Amino acid sequence: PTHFEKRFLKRIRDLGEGHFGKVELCRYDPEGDNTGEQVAVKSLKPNHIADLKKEIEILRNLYHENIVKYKGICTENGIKLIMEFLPSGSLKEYLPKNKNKINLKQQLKYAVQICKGMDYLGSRQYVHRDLAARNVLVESEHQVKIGDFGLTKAIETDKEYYTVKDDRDSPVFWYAPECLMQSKFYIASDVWSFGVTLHELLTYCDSDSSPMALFLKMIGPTHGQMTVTRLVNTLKEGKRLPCPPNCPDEVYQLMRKCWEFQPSNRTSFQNLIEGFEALLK
Ligand SMILES: Cn1cc(Nc2nccc(N3C[C@H]4CC[C@@H](C3)N4C(=O)[C@@H]3CC3(F)F)n2)cn1
Repeated sequence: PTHFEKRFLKRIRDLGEGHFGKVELCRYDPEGDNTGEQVAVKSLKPNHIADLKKEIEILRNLYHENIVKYKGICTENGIKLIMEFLPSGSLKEYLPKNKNKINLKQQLKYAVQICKGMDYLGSRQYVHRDLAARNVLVESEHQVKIGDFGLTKAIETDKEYYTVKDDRDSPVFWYAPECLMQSKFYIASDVWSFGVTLHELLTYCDSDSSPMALFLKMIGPTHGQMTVTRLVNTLKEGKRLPCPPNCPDEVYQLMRKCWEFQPSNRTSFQNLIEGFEALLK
């Protein structure tokens, strides 16, 4: 029922890569009549296996309207994560093709959807650690879902954060100062990355208005080594990504709330929900 044979997992096209993971469009066709359903299959990049095995345990224990649905596993030593395929892709591929279709009312509805999904993650005691628009999938012009949990970690009961040990290649331009300074990840660290994802959403994911592109015009040339140190100084000086063009005061003021230096001063995901919903008539 929840098992998927590798032989029936017919490879169609690549969907996204990482550094220890890759995602493909496959059709699970055990009848062989080409009538099976299209699925997304996450597997290891040619270890690292227990990392994906821990991701399976997380997505299996997740059931929400705004979280990509778990379908099952394909075992080989190796293992694959089988989920629902969302043909529109992520916001990164969707938004630049729909600048005319997606208005402020719609982006606000995506914000609510990203927040409800994130809040449900917070309730299950997890920290996402990779909240970016590239990981927010479009189900329709009305529905979005969180599509990757590759750096998601469980917060120890009664503890407020998770401390990352290794952290080989994390999205530093989406990171709060606690993460950059102490390798500590709170639910409030996820809030900050939402603010950044929101900025991307408001800029229709315009490539040259991305957090990386903009922060490197405030920091300048740096390379891997110094990137984080200069990033911390910028944020220490109160500097933040500016209000996107056409963004109203009310929305940017909710975005600024995610970006309070101290984890304890930042807004919650439930407050963002109520906050955005109040702007939707
Ligand atoms: C371009 N495109 C994608 C679809 N559909 C679709 N349905 C479900 C998941 C999914 N994901 C791709 C991306 C976004 C989230 C995660 C799964 N992917 C990754 O890149 C992970 C990091 C890693 F490669 F493992 N993509 C359609 N066009």
